Amino acid sequence: VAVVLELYGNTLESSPVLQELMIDLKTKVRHEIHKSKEAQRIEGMLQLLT
Amino acid sequence: GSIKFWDFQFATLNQSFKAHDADVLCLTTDTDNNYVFSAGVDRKIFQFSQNTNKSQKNNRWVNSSNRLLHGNDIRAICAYQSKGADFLVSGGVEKTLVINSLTSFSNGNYRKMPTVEPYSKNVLVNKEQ
Amino acid sequence: FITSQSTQLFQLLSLVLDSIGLFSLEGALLENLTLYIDKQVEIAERNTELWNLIDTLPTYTMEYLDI
Amino acid sequence: QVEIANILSSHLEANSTEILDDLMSGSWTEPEIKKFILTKINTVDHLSKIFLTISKSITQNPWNEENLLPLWLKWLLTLKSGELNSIKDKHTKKNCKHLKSALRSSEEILPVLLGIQGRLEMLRRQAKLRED
Amino acid sequence: VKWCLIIHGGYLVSIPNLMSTLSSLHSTLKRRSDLLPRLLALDARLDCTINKFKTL
Amino acid sequence: CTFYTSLSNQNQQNIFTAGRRRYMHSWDLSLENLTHSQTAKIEKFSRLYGHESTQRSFEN
Amino acid sequence: FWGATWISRIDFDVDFPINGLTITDESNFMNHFFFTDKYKPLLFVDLISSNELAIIERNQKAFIQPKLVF
Amino acid sequence: WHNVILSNISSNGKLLAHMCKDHKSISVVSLFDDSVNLSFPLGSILSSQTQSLSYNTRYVSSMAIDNMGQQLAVGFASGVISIVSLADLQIRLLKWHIDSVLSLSFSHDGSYLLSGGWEKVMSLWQLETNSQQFLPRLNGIIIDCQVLGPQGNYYSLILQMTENNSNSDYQFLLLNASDLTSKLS
Amino acid sequence: MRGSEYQGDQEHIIHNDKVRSQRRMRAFERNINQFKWSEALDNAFVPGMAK
RNA sequence: UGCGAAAGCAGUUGAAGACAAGUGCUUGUCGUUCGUUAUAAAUGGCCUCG
Repeated sequence: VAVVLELYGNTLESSPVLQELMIDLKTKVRHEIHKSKEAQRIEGMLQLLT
Repeated sequence: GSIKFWDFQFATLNQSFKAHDADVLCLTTDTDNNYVFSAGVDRKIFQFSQNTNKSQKNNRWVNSSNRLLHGNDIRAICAYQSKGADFLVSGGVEKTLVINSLTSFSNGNYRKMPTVEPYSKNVLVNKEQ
Repeated sequence: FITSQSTQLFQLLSLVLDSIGLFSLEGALLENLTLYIDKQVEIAERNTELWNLIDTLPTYTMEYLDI
Repeated sequence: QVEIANILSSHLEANSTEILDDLMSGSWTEPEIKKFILTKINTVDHLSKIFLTISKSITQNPWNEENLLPLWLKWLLTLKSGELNSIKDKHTKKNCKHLKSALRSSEEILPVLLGIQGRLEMLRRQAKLRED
Repeated sequence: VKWCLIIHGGYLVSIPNLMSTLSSLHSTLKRRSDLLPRLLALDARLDCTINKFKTL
Repeated sequence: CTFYTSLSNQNQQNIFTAGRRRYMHSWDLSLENLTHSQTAKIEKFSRLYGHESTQRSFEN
Repeated sequence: FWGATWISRIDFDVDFPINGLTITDESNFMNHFFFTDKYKPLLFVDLISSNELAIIERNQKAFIQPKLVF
Repeated sequence: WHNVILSNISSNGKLLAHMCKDHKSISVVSLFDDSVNLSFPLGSILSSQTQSLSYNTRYVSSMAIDNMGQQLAVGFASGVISIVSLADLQIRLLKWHIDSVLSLSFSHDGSYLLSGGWEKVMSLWQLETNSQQFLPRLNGIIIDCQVLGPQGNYYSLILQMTENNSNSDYQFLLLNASDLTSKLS
Repeated sequence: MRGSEYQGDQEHIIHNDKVRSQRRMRAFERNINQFKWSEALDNAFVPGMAK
C-alpha cells in the first residue's frame, strides 16, 4: 500500500473509485491501530499479575 | 512469423528463419537483392542481409537486425533507391508513415510523418456568428 | 514528582506500579496519575505522526498567447 | 485572523524574531492555517523561515502542551512537501535531522505509556468493583 | 480476556505459575503490539495523501 | 541401432541407438569400454537447438 | 502562416537581419517575427476576431512488446 | 602495439585482435604470417544510436576473433553483441544479455558463438539461424568461455560466484558438449 | 510390442536415466519462473484463491 | 567514511589535465593524474529429455 500511494498519487486525484477505496482503508487501518493499542494495554496489566 | 527462401529452379527450401512473433504481412527487397525487409503484426521490421561476398558465394542470408518503429501493425512496405534517393517506406494501422534508409537501416535515422498533414482543409471557421 | 530519556524514568515508574501492587495503590492519587499518563499518550501519538511525515487533457482550453 | 496573518506576513518579510510569537497566537484555527499556507506562503524563503522557527521550537520542547505549533508542522508538511525537500539549504537539512531525532524518541516512548495506561485502567476498575 | 484479568485478578495473583500456562496469550498479545509501530507509519502516509486530494 | 567408427581416429568406436522417443543414446566402446569396463559410458542426445518442431522422434 | 505542427507570423513591412530522408534534388522538379511549435498537430488555424485565435487540434489494440524496467 | 585496452587470440592461436586508443580502434594481425593485417576505428562499428546513448553502449567488455579471421564479435556493457564481417565491416546485432557480456568465444568452424555474463546462463548462439541454446543456473557468472577439443567435445568455463565480495571465488567447469553435464568441476 | 515388459532381468548391464517430471506448477509459480512480474500479481488476486 | 546496537552519534563529497558539443566563452564526460577516513533506458529474462 505504501508503494501504490507513492506511485499513483496523481492517478488517485482523478479517479473517484480509488478515493473511497482509501477512505474505508483509513477507517480500517485506524481500527487496527485501536486494537494494537488495546492489545498493548492488556499486555501491560498481564505483566502486573505476574 | 517465418521467412523462408526457396530455390526457384528446384522449388526447394534453402533457408528458414523464425523471425516474427506473428503474421508477416509484407516483404520487400532492394535493387541488387542484397537486403530483404519483412514486417508484420508484431510491429518489427526485420532485415535479412546477403551483402557480404562470402554470403553471396554461398547464397546464405543472415538475420542481420530488426527495429521497432511502429505502434501497431505494418500492413504495407516499399523500397526505392536511386543515385539521389534511398528510402524504406512503411505504414499500417498506426495511420502514419515511417521512412528509413535501406543501406543504413540498422543505424540510420528515421522520420515519422504526421498522421494528418492538412494540405486540403477539412475545417473552416466563420468570423461572423 | 512524575505528575508534576523519559521512558527510563517512565519504564522505571512502570516498575513502581508493579512493585507497589494492586491493593497498596490509592484511588485519589491514582486519578492524578491517570490524567498524567493519558496526557502523555496523546502527545506521544502526536509526535509519532509528525515523525512519519518527515520521513515521508481538456477538450477546450482558453489561453493567452505571448507575441 | 486577517490582522495576525498580515502581521505574520510582514514579519516574514522583515526577518523579525517575533515570527514565533505570531505562530503561537491563540487566534489561529486549523482551517485558516490551511488557507494561510496555500495562499500566502508562495516563496521558498518564507516557507523555510516558518519551518525553521517551528522545528526549532518543537526540538527544544517536543512535549509542549500547545498543540498549535505541531498543527502548523503537520499541515505545513502535508500541503507543501514537494518543495520543502527542494530547499537546498544545509541548515534546513540539519534542522530536519534534529527534529526527526527528537520525535523519533517519542515514537519509542509511546509503547511504554500504553502499557502503563492499561495497568492503571484495570486498577481503577477493580477498585470500582470492590466498592460495588 | 480484558474482563477476566480485571475481575479474577486476585485469584490469578495466587497462582504458582502464569507464563507457562498463559504462554499462548502473551505470544498472541505480543504480535499485535508489533503491528502498532508500522501501522502508524502506514496511517501517516494514508493521511498525507488523504488530506491532499480532499483539499484539492 | 548401428556401430560407428570414426574415419580418421580408428580407435574411436561408438554405438548409436534410437526409438520412438525424443532422445538418442550413444554408447562409447572405445578403449576397453566394450568388455573390460564394469560400467557403460552412455550419453543422451536430446537437444535440437531450436528445431524441436521439425522433429518428433529420433527413431529413423 | 501555419503548417502541420507549427504556427508563424511575419510582418511584411520589416526586413529580416541579413547576418537525408529525401531526394537530394540534383534533378529538376519537372522534366515582428513570431514562431511557435507548442500547438500540434493542427487541423486548422484562423482568427475568430481581431484578438482571438482559433487553434484546432487532434485529440486500437496493438501487439504487446513489453518494455523491461528494473 | 601501444596503449592496448583489450586483447584476444583466436582459438587456433594464430590471429590476434586488439583495441587501442590511438576514440579507439580495433586491429587484427596474423601472428605467424603476414596474411591478415587490418585496422579500423571503433566508430565505424558502433551504431549511431549508441553514440546518442550512454557510455555503457559504447564500452566493450568482451572480444572474440574467429579462426579464419572473417568474423569478430564485440560484446558491450549494455549486453549487446555485434559480429563484424572483417571483409566489408558489416555489422550483425545479437541481443539477449540484459547486463554486460563478460565472455565471448567462437566455435572452431565459426558457426556457433558461446556467450556468458552476469545472467549465470551460457548461451550458444547458432549463427546460421540466429537461434540460441541455453545452459542456465550455473554456479556463478561466466568470466570465460571456450570450445576445447578437436571436434568441440568439451566446453571449459570459469565461474566467479560474485556473492562473496571479500574474495574472488573462481571455479573451473569442464562440460560435456554432448549432454551439457559437468565432466569435471 | 511383445517385449515391452522385459525389465532386463537376464542382462549384464541395466542403464537407468529416466527422471520423473516435476510436480505441476500453478499459474503464479510459472509466471514468476518466466519473469512475468505483473501477471504473477494478477494471479494473486483471482476468485477462489487461497489467502 | 569512522565508531557503535540493530537505534543512532560525528564527518565528507576537492584540485589539475585531456576530449567532445554549443556559441576566446559556456556545459558535459573521462578503460588520465593528485589529494581526503571518505537513476536507468540498443525491444534486451533462464534449455531439452512424457
